[PDB]
Formats: sequence, structure tokens, C-alpha cells
Amino acid sequence: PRSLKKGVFVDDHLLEKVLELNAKGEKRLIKTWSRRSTIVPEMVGHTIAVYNGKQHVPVYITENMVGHKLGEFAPTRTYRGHG
Amino acid sequence: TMNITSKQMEITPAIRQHVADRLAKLEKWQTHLINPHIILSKEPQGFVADATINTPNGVLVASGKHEDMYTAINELINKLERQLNKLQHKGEARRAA
Amino acid sequence: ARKALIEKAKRTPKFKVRAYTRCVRCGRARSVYRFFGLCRICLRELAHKGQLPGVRKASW
Amino acid sequence: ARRRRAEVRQLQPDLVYGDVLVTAFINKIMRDGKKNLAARIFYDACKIIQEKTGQEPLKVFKQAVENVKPRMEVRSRRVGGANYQVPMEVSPRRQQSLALRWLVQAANQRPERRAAVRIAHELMDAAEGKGGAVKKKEDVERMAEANRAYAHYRW
Amino acid sequence: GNKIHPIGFRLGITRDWESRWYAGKKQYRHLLLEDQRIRGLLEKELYSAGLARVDIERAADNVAVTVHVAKPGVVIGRGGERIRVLREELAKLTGKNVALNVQEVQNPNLSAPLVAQRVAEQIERRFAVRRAIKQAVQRVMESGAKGAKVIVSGRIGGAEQARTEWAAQGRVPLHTLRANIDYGFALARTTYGVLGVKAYIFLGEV
Amino acid sequence: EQYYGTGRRKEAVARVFLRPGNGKVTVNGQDFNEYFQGLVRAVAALEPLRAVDALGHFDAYITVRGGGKSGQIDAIKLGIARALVQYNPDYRAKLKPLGFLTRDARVVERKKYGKHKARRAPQYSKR
Amino acid sequence: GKGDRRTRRGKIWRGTYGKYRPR
Amino acid sequence: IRIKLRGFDHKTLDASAQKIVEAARRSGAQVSGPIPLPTRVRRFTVIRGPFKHKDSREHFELRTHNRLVDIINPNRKTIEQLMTLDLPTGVEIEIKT
RNA sequence: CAUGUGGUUUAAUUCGAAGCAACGCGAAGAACCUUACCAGGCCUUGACAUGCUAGGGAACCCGGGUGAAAGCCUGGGGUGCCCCGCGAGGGGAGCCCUAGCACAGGUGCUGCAUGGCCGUCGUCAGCUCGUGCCGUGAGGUGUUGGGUUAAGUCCCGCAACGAGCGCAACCCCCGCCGUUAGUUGCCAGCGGUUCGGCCGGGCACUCUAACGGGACUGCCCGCGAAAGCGGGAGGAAGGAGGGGACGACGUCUGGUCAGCAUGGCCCUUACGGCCUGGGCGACACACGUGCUACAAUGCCCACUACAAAGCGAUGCCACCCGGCAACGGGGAGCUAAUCGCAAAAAGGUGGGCCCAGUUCGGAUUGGGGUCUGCAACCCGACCCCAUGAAGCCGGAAUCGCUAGUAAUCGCGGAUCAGC
Ligand SMILES: [Mg+2]
Ligand SMILES: [Mg+2]
Ligand SMILES: [Mg+2]
Ligand SMILES: [Mg+2]
Ligand SMILES: [Mg+2]
Ligand SMILES: [Mg+2]
Ligand SMILES: [Mg+2]
Ligand SMILES: [Mg+2]
Ligand SMILES: [Mg+2]
Ligand SMILES: [Mg+2]
Ligand SMILES: [Mg+2]
Ligand SMILES: [Mg+2]
Ligand SMILES: [Mg+2]
Ligand SMILES: [Mg+2]
Ligand SMILES: [Mg+2]
Ligand SMILES: [Mg+2]
Ligand SMILES: [Mg+2]
Ligand SMILES: [Mg+2]
Ligand SMILES: [Mg+2]
Ligand SMILES: [Mg+2]
Ligand SMILES: [Mg+2]
Ligand SMILES: [Mg+2]
Ligand SMILES: [Mg+2]
Ligand SMILES: [Mg+2]
Ligand SMILES: [Mg+2]
Ligand SMILES: [Mg+2]
Ligand SMILES: [Mg+2]
Ligand SMILES: [Mg+2]
Ligand SMILES: [Mg+2]
Ligand SMILES: [Mg+2]
Ligand SMILES: [Mg+2]
Ligand SMILES: [Mg+2]
Ligand SMILES: [Mg+2]
Ligand SMILES: [Mg+2]
Ligand SMILES: [Mg+2]
Ligand SMILES: [Mg+2]
Ligand SMILES: [Mg+2]
Ligand SMILES: [Mg+2]
Ligand SMILES: [Mg+2]
Ligand SMILES: [Mg+2]
Ligand SMILES: [Mg+2]
Ligand SMILES: [Mg+2]
Ligand SMILES: [Mg+2]
Ligand SMILES: [Mg+2]
Ligand SMILES: [Mg+2]
Ligand SMILES: [Mg+2]
Ligand SMILES: [Mg+2]
Ligand SMILES: [Mg+2]
Ligand SMILES: [Mg+2]
Ligand SMILES: [Mg+2]
Ligand SMILES: [Mg+2]
Ligand SMILES: [Mg+2]
Ligand SMILES: [Mg+2]
Ligand SMILES: [Mg+2]
Ligand SMILES: [Zn+2]
Repeated sequence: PRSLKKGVFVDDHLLEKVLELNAKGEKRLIKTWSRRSTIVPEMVGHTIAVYNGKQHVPVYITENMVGHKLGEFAPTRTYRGHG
Repeated sequence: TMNITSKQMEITPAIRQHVADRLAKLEKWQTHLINPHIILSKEPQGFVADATINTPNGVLVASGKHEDMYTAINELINKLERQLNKLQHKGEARRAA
Repeated sequence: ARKALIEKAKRTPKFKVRAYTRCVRCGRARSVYRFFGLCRICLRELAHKGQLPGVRKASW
Repeated sequence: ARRRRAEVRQLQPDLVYGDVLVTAFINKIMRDGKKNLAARIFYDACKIIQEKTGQEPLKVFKQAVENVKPRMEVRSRRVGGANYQVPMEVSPRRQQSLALRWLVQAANQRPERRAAVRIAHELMDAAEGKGGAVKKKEDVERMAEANRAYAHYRW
Repeated sequence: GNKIHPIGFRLGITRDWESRWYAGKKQYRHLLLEDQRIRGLLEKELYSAGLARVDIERAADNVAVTVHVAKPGVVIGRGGERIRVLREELAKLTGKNVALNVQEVQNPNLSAPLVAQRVAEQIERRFAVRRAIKQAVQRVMESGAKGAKVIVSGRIGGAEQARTEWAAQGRVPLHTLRANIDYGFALARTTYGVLGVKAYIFLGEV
Repeated sequence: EQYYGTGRRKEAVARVFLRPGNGKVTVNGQDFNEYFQGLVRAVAALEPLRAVDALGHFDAYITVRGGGKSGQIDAIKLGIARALVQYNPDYRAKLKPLGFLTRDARVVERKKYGKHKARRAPQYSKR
Repeated sequence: GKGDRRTRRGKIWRGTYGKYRPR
Repeated sequence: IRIKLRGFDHKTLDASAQKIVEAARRSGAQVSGPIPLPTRVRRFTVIRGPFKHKDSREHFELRTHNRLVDIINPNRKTIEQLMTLDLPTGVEIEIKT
């Protein structure tokens, strides 16, 4: 994946915003452009609005969803089937 | 099975299906139409229906042009028929002597 | 998007990866030879004129 | 091709028997240009047709050849409105070529496991007059005979 | 479009590079680049001189550009004026020892790229395009060439139908390598578009 | 003391050193048979001296470089054949009709643009 | 199998090295 | 005591080695002849046309041929008048010891 | 399974190519960038050109706030000049700012307005002109004809005689030889030989890269009116020595306004410009090109050989080490005939598999790591554990190849951070 020698990655402009919400206590609509970003144990319980290309997708976060990136839960392609 | 290209035009599944139906005229001959290929185009002059089909005794290559696309599609067929019919019967011409 | 594009290329990037070769002669984004600063069409053109030293048509 | 007839390629006699015929037969065993592998097998086989039948591999080989050389064959030629099976005698050149081809081919159609074995065995059976190679030969000659009829249509 | 470029095709047989120098793996792309920007400026001004070649020589942060040309005075300047005012403009671009020379051309009508701009010019002057070409080849033979072939393409005389006219005279063997054939191209503008004037002068075979 | 020919084949070149003796042979400081072990093509690398009754009468110290195990073999065949004809110019006939006295110029033909190799064209389709 | 990454013959093809083809 | 010659043109790399060969052999003393070093070839292949037409390229090359000379027993009567040496344009020179 | 395309899906899946001659084609390198596409936040002399005019000072370097970034706001430290400069002190012009106005800019359209460049028929043996001649004329003759050739190639014939663009030749590679040339390459013989052509020593040989030589149906015989053809010798090569480069007048209203150039038509807080993200990678299906296979002339582990052409100073990396490994840490050599990529693989000796959907085959998936990179969800290559599919040689149809070719095996390079 991304190398282990480097640091498990968040955009900084999100990480701070995450934690600015730790001080006062959750929970805000965090509109974001950061699919690049890992989900972090500090992100659990939040509902971050992930941008898929068109929309800021409301995404709830839990325990089982930590290693994955932010783009997984705002999928990008609309496909209801063929014919 | 059967393929159609609409070059620098936008066409409908209606129009496509009609073209399926038109090539059928060829089915008459009861030989194999292998991977028939229709290409529809717009000249300044009017439209163009191209076609290239292999059958066990050769290929059909044709080009219809007309102000009416549908007419162009038919003229295409008229030429193809001719070719195919000659393909199926040019053999028999020399049976004797 | 042309001169606007060749210009965005000339300038230094916001990150190191976005270095992309343009032709210096025509602005072509693709098939650009490091050794010349030219894309293959331009490449061929000067070499034909003779304005490319040592560069000749290889026959073997 | 069109103009003058092609020239028969001359083979470099093999470095065991010095036989022009032997060379060809190896290359017919040859797959992907891996000649040595094929060269191995021919000789391997001789090893077998020496032990398994106590005399010259070589001699057995040229007999399997004379016994698979087809003498008359058919060559399709449309007359009028029908394709006729036309009977013709195989050029000397071609008897070899064919008899080679069929020998190997017949062999690979066998159940014993190493290629080395089969080429021996097939070359064994065919040397006497048995063998799937001869079966192809025998057949090609009946086709000729049966059609003796259409032989003034020979060219 | 079939034909091979008859100059790229004689390079180092009957025609020698318009740039003679070595440069290494690390420099060539910049080195060549000046040679190009150098030639733009030069050809841009020196059109009116009737220039037919721009040579570029280099050794070590210095270049001797030779300009061969039809009417050398227009390049030289007022008794010595322009020539240097250009070595000035030059090393403004060059930034190194831009040593500008000149050369005269004995016959512009035996230098192909010249003959080419000439007739290319005539058409912009709304001239009779069949007759232009007729004369170009007709002048170049009177100027002694062993062969001649001028070729104009495009909306000739203004036509909507792009047409492609040409005449030729004597021999012009483009297949022969030992044959020396000068080739030069001029692109002429008119209100309706671009016409492509090509010139073919066979001078002699070695 | 010595006899030399230069042998070539494809991109392979054979330097042959003959010195009359028990007939023994060496390739790059290595034994002949040891070097071409299991390549039946071999025994005709030493072939041309057989065209002139010379098997055991001469030895062979041999260098070889470039090409492949077999063209190398071939060049040796040329090189030893070369040397016997300096040693003994009455050896023209009885080596040249055997063709040993020549060097087949049959090399790899060039891979061309638009093809897949020298000659294998790419597969197309009318329909 | 010239495409099975897990063999000698395979790492030659895919132009790599691994356990099945070390340097 | 040695000079190295790198250029794109060969009638010149040979002519200039030739003259330095003549410079220091005349002017004392020993010169190890101009050695023809193997050429390193930078080749360029390029599709002939501007759009599509994949299988009709043009073939280009850039020969950079090498040359080495030695002036063996040095004797700076030579080493002087080499600063007085006439080198063409399309060749670059290298000296070390 | 990879890739292009038809299609359908889609916010968008940018666009062109269209039977042969479109379809691993423009793409010799799409995560961003590229990038022309969509959603969303922005910019209005503007990312860039040449200018004219007013306010700052020029010219530059550094952080602050917001913000996804772009942007909107911004706290800072000095214009040389020549000037009256002792000073207050104003002008000025290279180069930035801010406001106007010209204009920029458009991968927006027409390849049916175009230059250029390419495909193609076609390396096919052809296409023409001058003058004469024949015909009221379009046009014929020549260029047909007998023979020969790879050839409008040559011979002979002839109201034709010539000439041109093509054919050929002159250019490159390989094949043989000689000259010049001797390190970084070569090592036959002497001496050492630290056991490495390592050193002495030498250029013999190998090579290297330059210069000539050579082949001309010249010789012989025969057939021939001749050109030529059959055949033998000599030679490394023999009838065009094998390959390449080169493509006639033209054809396809062939291809490209998206390489570029370009007439005209069209946009002008936008059809321009910047950025973040998404898309170009979509998946009921159809087609083209291809990779790997279905196995015993085979598969696997080990050990053992023989190339060539190339590339390589934020590059190739020896060798040492940690690591099953990808890799990581050390660290020597080389602007490279030295030093490195480097192992060539098929192949060779040996050993296992024993005809099985398998020790075939390597798709798909789970899981754990490596590297590039601001970032690998969409979407990178690689390693290892596990998984171990389809597939038992393929219908109609159909592609290539005439010799160092086809088949088969590996190696390099371009583009490129990676792929
Ligand atoms: Mg058509
Ligand atoms: Mg009819
Ligand atoms: Mg532009
Ligand atoms: Mg990049
Ligand atoms: Mg690029
Ligand atoms: Mg059979
Ligand atoms: Mg060589
Ligand atoms: Mg052996
Ligand atoms: Mg090959
Ligand atoms: Mg397996
Ligand atoms: Mg295989
Ligand atoms: Mg291709
Ligand atoms: Mg679509
Ligand atoms: Mg378009
Ligand atoms: Mg194609
Ligand atoms: Mg790609
Ligand atoms: Mg993108
Ligand atoms: Mg963009
Ligand atoms: Mg056109
Ligand atoms: Mg088009
Ligand atoms: Mg055009
Ligand atoms: Mg006439
Ligand atoms: Mg009449
Ligand atoms: Mg008259
Ligand atoms: Mg006429
Ligand atoms: Mg004619
Ligand atoms: Mg005629
Ligand atoms: Mg005739
Ligand atoms: Mg020909
Ligand atoms: Mg002629
Ligand atoms: Mg005649
Ligand atoms: Mg010598
Ligand atoms: Mg002859
Ligand atoms: Mg030619
Ligand atoms: Mg068109
Ligand atoms: Mg454009
Ligand atoms: Mg336009
Ligand atoms: Mg107007
Ligand atoms: Mg973007
Ligand atoms: Mg994307
Ligand atoms: Mg694509
Ligand atoms: Mg593939
Ligand atoms: Mg199974
Ligand atoms: Mg298995
Ligand atoms: Mg990715
Ligand atoms: Mg099954
Ligand atoms: Mg089975
Ligand atoms: Mg099959
Ligand atoms: Mg198979
Ligand atoms: Mg069939
Ligand atoms: Mg052929
Ligand atoms: Mg490779
Ligand atoms: Mg590389
Ligand atoms: Mg790469
Ligand atoms: Zn370019």
C-alpha cells in the first residue's frame, strides 16, 4: 500500500479540524475534499461530508472502518444496471 | 454477431434496430453473414451507409449516399444484395463445357 | 487551452511530480524527447532541414 | 512460385550416420527450433531399436521409409461442376517428404510416454509393414486405385 | 504525400548541416534552442536581405553565425551600422560571444530557398500564378542551373477548389544522392489562406 | 611451431591454434568435449581435418568469443579449415568442394518497422 | 509458467526477483 | 600525456587527430597513434505522419565517434605549440595525464 | 487475462481515426499533472504578446489570517543612475504593482475553404513532353510490335527522332581482404604469474572505426542476329551477393484546423483563465490486436555454460550487511572499449513429477509487507502466505511466413517519479 516506514496519512487541513471538534466535543458536518485521507480512530462517531466529484456525501464513521481511505464511502460512479 | 458505428453523428436505438431489420433482406440467400459491419456518416451532401460483411464465399463492401439517411441505408442494401447474389451464383456459370 | 497550457508548463510546480515535458517548439504535451526539447514531429522537421547536428537519417 | 521451379534444399549429413535422409527425419521431430533436443530423441530411439530389436537402427529406418513412401496419391482438381479425386504418382522427392511427415505424426499419436520411445516403436512397426504411418500410406494408395477411373484427367 | 525531403536526404552526402557543432548529452537541448531562437530573430529581420542560409558554429560559450544572402548591404547597415546593432540585439539573446559574419550569394536565382520566396512573394502581389512559376523555372535556367522545378499548392488565383500547379525543366533527379539539388520553401499568405511554394534546383552531380 | 586461421559465423569468431601432436583439442583453456558437452552438433566443429586425413596428427589450442555455442562450433570448422590451407596450400581441392573453405554470410536479418520481426507481418482483418 | 509470478521461469518474464528468483 | 577527441562528425574527428598526431611527432617526441574508439549510438525513431499511421516511422541517428591519442615521451616543446593548435567547429577536445 | 473500439451506463465516462489503408491507431508512459471532460470554489488587461495613459515605487526576498487549493485579506527590509545630491529635495528609464483602454486568449467550427506532413494503390513499370507524322475532331503514333529483364531492362524492328519524371546507379549495414590505428581492448611466444592478461612485454591475433580493394556475365563452353540465357572454373562472395535507405504522373473530395502553420465562421466576468475533486479506467453485451496456457519434444529445485546492441553524474550502482523477499542501511568504481546495469534464456549435467484439471494452468479472492510519490478509495508497479478459475488444442470463418526466414528463447532502448 502506502509504505509503513512513512506515516499513516491525513491532509493536516482535515486532521486539525477533526481535533478542533475534540476540544469542544463533536459533532459537525465536515464538508471535505479529502478522499486522499485515512480514517482515524479520532474520526469515529463523526459524519464527514466526502466529495465524490459532484456531491459532498454524508458519511457516518464507525469502529470497523479505520484502515480505509475517505473516498471509499463516497463512491464515484452511478450505475443502476444495464438495460 | 452484428455491429454498427455512427460516425460523428448521434443516433437512437430505434434507428439502429431498423438497420438490423434492413440487413435482414440479405438473409434470404441463406449463407452466413459473418460479423456484418455498418457505418453511418453525414457528408455535406447527405448521409452515407457503409457496410463490410464476410460470407463463406467472399466479402461484401458497399456505399450508399442520399439526402435521406433511410434511403441511403436502402441503397446500401441494394448494392450488397447484388454483390451477394453474384457471389452465390458466379460459380454456376461455368458448369459446362 | 494552448498558450495558456504551454505557459503553465514553463513555470515551476506546486509539487515536484507535475514536471511534464512540453515541446519547446510547438507546445506538444506528448511524445517529447528529453535529449532535444522537441516532440517527434518537430524532431523530424529540423533534422530534415539540417538544423540538427550529427542527426542524420539512419540506414542499416 | 510462378517463374522457375524451386531448388531442393541440401541437408548436412548427420554427425553420427552421415545420412542425408536421417537429417530430414530429425528436423521433422524438431519443434520450436530446439534441434539438439530433437537430435537427442532420434538417437535415443535408435538406442531402443537396437536393444529391443537386435540390429542396425539405421537399416530399420530406411525400411520404415521405403514402407511408408506412397507411390500413387490423389490431387483434387475440379472438372466441370464437380471436384474430382484425381490419381497421380508422387514425385520421388515428395515420397520422402511425406513418408517422413507421416512417420513422426503417426508416432506422436501413441500412448508410450517419452517421445524418445515412440519414434523408435513407430519406426519399428513401420519398418516391417505394420504401423499407423503405413495405415496412412496404405489408405493414400487405395484412394488412388479406386479412382483409377479418372486418370486420363491426369496432368 | 509520398516524397522524401531532398535535403534531409543528402545531409552529409551533397549537403552539409546548417549547424556544425558538438554538444553533450547535458547541453544539446538548450544549445540547439538558442540556434532556433537565434534563427527566428535573424530570419525575421533579414527577410528583406533575401537570406538563404543561417549557419551556426560553436566552441565554448561563443558562436560564429554566418549569414549567406542575396543583397548583403541591407544586412551590413549604414556603412557598418546595422551589422553590429545586430551583434548587439544578438548577444542580448545569446548572452555569450555572438560573433556575427556575412556572406554574399553570387546568384540568388541559383539558390533554391530564394527563388521560392520570390515567387511566393509574387502571388501575394495578386500575380498570375501559372505565369509566375513559368518564369521562376525560366529565370533559374537562364541563371545556368542543370535543372529546375517550382511547385505551388492551395487556392491558386483565389479559387475555392484547392488546386496544385507546377512546372519544371531540364533534369531534377530526386532519387540520385550524388546529384546536388537545392531545395527551399516559402509559405505565402493571401486574404483567403496559405499557398505552398516549393523550389527545386538541381545544380550538379559529383 | 603453429598454424592459424580466423573463423567467423554470425557474431561468433574462432581463433584456432594447431600444433602437430596426439590430436587433442582445447577451447578457451577448457577441454573441447567438456565445453560442448551434450551438443551433437559438435563433432563437425573438428570436421575439416577429416577431409584431409588429419585427426590425430595435429592438436588444437582454441580461443572463441561471441555468438553462441553453435555458430562458434561453425566458426571453428572454418578456422581449422583455414589453417590447414596455409600449412599446406595443395589442400585447396579436398576442402573447398566440401565448402569448408568458405564462410556462410547468413546472419540475422533486421527487425523492420511495421512488422513483428524481420518478416512476420502483423495479423489484420478485412471483416 | 511464464506468467505464474511464483516461479523461476516466471520472475524472468515479469522482469523481477523474489524468493523464487533471488540475485 | 594524452588527448581525447569527441565530436559528431568523422571527417573532422579523423582530420584533427591526424594533425595532433603530426603536431607532437614532428615536435618531439613519441606519439601512440590516433586510436579509433567504438562509437556510442543515440538513435531516434519517430512516426512519419502527424496523426495515426502507426507503421510508417522515420529512422534517425546521432553518431558520436570516439578518438584517443598519446604523446608518449612528452617534451614540452610540443606542449607549448599545442596551445597554438587549429581545431574545427564540430569537435571537442579532452586532455589529462 | 492485457489493450483498442462498438455500444450501453453516466454529473462527465474529452476528442479524432472507419473495409483493404480505423480498432496495443494520434497516446515513445492518464493517480495529481497531463487533460481538451463533469461537479464545485474562484480570476476579468487576464497564464502569455506588443502597447498607449494616471496612482505607487520600481526592480526583489520573507512570513501572517481564511481557504481543499485557487483566491480574497497581507506584516515586512533597500531602485541603481545622471541629477541641485554637503541638505530639504523633485525628474527619469530597464523591472514589478494598481486602474484604464487597445488587445490577448479559445484542443470552439469547417481536412468540403487551406500549407505542411503521412497512409494508399505500389517498388507496382509505369506517367508524360518536344517536334515531326496520321485524324474535320476527341485523339493516335512514340510508349505497339519479335526477344529479354527485377524493371518503359536491354536488344532487334518501326513515321518517327529525341527528351523528362520513374527503373537502375551513386548513400548505409552485413559478407571477404588490405592499409592506417594500439588503450579503457587483444595475448600467440619469454619472464615473472600475489594465482585476476594480475605485471613485465608486445599489436601478432581478436577487436575497434576509418580508408581503399573486390564481382564486371570478366573467363570458358554452348545457345544466340543481338540483348541475353544455360552451364563449368577461379573466388569470401556470381549473375541483383543477403538486408536497408529511397516511393513516378497521379488516385482515394484518403488522414490531420487536436503538432503546427492557416482563410472564414464563431465565444468575450467567458466557448477565455486558475484550482480541489471526479472522469478519461463506467460494464447486460458485440468486435480487432495481442499475452499466458491447456502440457512429458513437458513442469519444478540445483548446479554448468555461449550473445548482441544499447543505456547509465538528484544516473548506473559493484561488494558488505539486516531481510523468506520486495526492499532497506552502509559503501567502492565510472563524465565510462576502464566502472555498472549483467543474470542472458532457450541450452548443458543432475535430480523430483508419472498422464491426473495434475508438481499442468496461473485468473480470481482473503491477508501481510516493499518502493515511487504532497497523495496510490476511486486507480500504481512489486514481494510473500493463502486461494488455485476458465481451460483436455478451439464452429463458421481466417492471419503470417520462401532461409538464417517461419517457429521458438531471452536482452536493451525510447517515453518515464512510478506505471
Ligand atoms: Mg469508403
Ligand atoms: Mg448482376
Ligand atoms: Mg495554438
Ligand atoms: Mg510524470
Ligand atoms: Mg511529455
Ligand atoms: Mg497421419
Ligand atoms: Mg563488426
Ligand atoms: Mg558431447
Ligand atoms: Mg530475432
Ligand atoms: Mg504452476
Ligand atoms: Mg512457452
Ligand atoms: Mg502496430
Ligand atoms: Mg462513448
Ligand atoms: Mg474535431
Ligand atoms: Mg491498419
Ligand atoms: Mg499507456
Ligand atoms: Mg486528470
Ligand atoms: Mg484540469
Ligand atoms: Mg483532403
Ligand atoms: Mg474527419
Ligand atoms: Mg492536405
Ligand atoms: Mg505529338
Ligand atoms: Mg477516324
Ligand atoms: Mg492536321
Ligand atoms: Mg496526343
Ligand atoms: Mg504508357
Ligand atoms: Mg499512348
Ligand atoms: Mg515490347
Ligand atoms: Mg522493379
Ligand atoms: Mg529507361
Ligand atoms: Mg519503339
Ligand atoms: Mg596492423
Ligand atoms: Mg544469366
Ligand atoms: Mg533506386
Ligand atoms: Mg473527406
Ligand atoms: Mg489548430
Ligand atoms: Mg481555423
Ligand atoms: Mg473579410
Ligand atoms: Mg484538475
Ligand atoms: Mg481522475
Ligand atoms: Mg483512452
Ligand atoms: Mg496483449
Ligand atoms: Mg483444481
Ligand atoms: Mg496445480
Ligand atoms: Mg492508484
Ligand atoms: Mg473444465
Ligand atoms: Mg491430459
Ligand atoms: Mg491450433
Ligand atoms: Mg502449441
Ligand atoms: Mg475452416
Ligand atoms: Mg518473397
Ligand atoms: Mg525485453
Ligand atoms: Mg531505460
Ligand atoms: Mg520507467
Ligand atoms: Zn513539437
